[PDB]
Amino acid sequence: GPGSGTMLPVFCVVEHEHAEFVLVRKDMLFNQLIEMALLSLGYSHSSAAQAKGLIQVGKWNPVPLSYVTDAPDATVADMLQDVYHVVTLKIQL
Amino acid sequence: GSGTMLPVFCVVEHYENAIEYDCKEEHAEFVLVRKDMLFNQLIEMALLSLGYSHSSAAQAKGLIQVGKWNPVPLSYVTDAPDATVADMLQDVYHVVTLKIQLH
Amino acid sequence: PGSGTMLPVFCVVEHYENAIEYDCKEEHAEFVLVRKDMLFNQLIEMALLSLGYSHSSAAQAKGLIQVGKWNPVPLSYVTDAPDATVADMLQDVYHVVTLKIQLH
Amino acid sequence: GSGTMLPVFCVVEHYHAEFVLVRKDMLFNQLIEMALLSLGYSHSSAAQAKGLIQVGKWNPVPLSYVTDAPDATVADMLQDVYHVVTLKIQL
Repeated sequence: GPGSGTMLPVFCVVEHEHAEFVLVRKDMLFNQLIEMALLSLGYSHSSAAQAKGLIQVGKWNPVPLSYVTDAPDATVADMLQDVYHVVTLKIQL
Repeated sequence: GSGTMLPVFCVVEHYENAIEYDCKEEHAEFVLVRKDMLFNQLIEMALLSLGYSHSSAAQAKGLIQVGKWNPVPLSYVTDAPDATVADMLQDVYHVVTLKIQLH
Repeated sequence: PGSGTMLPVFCVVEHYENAIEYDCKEEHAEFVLVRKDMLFNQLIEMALLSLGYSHSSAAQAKGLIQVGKWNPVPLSYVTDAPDATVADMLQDVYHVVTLKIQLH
Repeated sequence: GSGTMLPVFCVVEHYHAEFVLVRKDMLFNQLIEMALLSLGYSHSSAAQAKGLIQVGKWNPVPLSYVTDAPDATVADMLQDVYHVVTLKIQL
């Protein structure tokens, strides 16, 4: 079933607008998701590190990624395997 | 069309007192709710549909959960008092769990 | 429960509204809850019954199943397992499938 | 706007499936060729190529079962279901 591979698609909207799917490694830490998405788009290490990111399910209010889970070791797969197709990552440089 | 109803997966937790011990019971089931019902009344509608007394809702807490994310209060989902069930749940009903605790 | 005993199935029921004046091809779309452990080959009839249709029309109806916007296909194409349940076949996909039912 | 790409969970069968991004507005009848190129196969490989698409736990069905509309796009057919289907490509 989809997602059983190594990557998950995450829809990203980057403003500073540009909206686009990015493939992210499932086994990487969820708390690094914003940085990883931006690095995939060619943003510098320092630009990726300083961005503001909110995650949105469907039409719900976007929230900080820290609202999603308290576990420092949560992976992208842990949090997104079941919901990647309805989430939007809203990133502000 | 797309119908008048949307499915919502609900888990109702309530304590049942035996004699020498208590049980934290969990009853999980899908409920159909009207798309046009106000979202902030989801807890009341769910309980009614699951067969709970009207009075149980006035002693209930509820959190809504997407996938395996931390559950959050309904008020965290939207600031709009007039948001409907369809507004908030049409695109995500299959990944949400409504977790209700009866006191 | 843990997973519940019911599963939602989205149905679109087509029927001609008996009018002496003219033919109206009505489509009624609605979700219905059915037992997870019901046999998949019972789904059309039981979906109709659970939606409130009479036994007569639930018995003579013809069904197709549609993934997203794909061409609908007969239910026979879903599985060759004679004892497959509704849960077996639809647990993972009920939110993208439409049961297209044509009444007699 | 809504992105130009769509993820498709693809595998070329032999004897692991992975997501590939493909252009949404491209014809559905070009999907196999697009997926093949993204997976490291040549234009030539697409010539004889056939696809089976698997929905959840269902029997896989030939890609041809999906639509009889020559102008259907990848988005038309896959936007709503790319998270529950696997494209299996047969060379």
